[PDB]
Amino acid sequence: SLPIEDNYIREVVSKLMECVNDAVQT
Amino acid sequence: LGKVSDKSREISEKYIEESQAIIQELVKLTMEKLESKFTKLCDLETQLEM
Repeated sequence: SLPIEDNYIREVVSKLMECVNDAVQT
Repeated sequence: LGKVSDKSREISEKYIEESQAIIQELVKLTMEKLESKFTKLCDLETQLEM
């Protein structure tokens, strides 16, 4: 139940191909 | 760009077919509203002659 340091608690804590395949044809 | 311009031009032609299909409705709808004023105008043939 000893308290822990605060600077230790703060220390522990498909859409591509749909358009590419359309860009190669036209 | 030629592949995109030619893609847009058939889309431009697609909106041309979209255009006149509305315009051929507007000529009809103008007529019935005009026909609402023919029968209004034909009343004045008799009322003024009275």
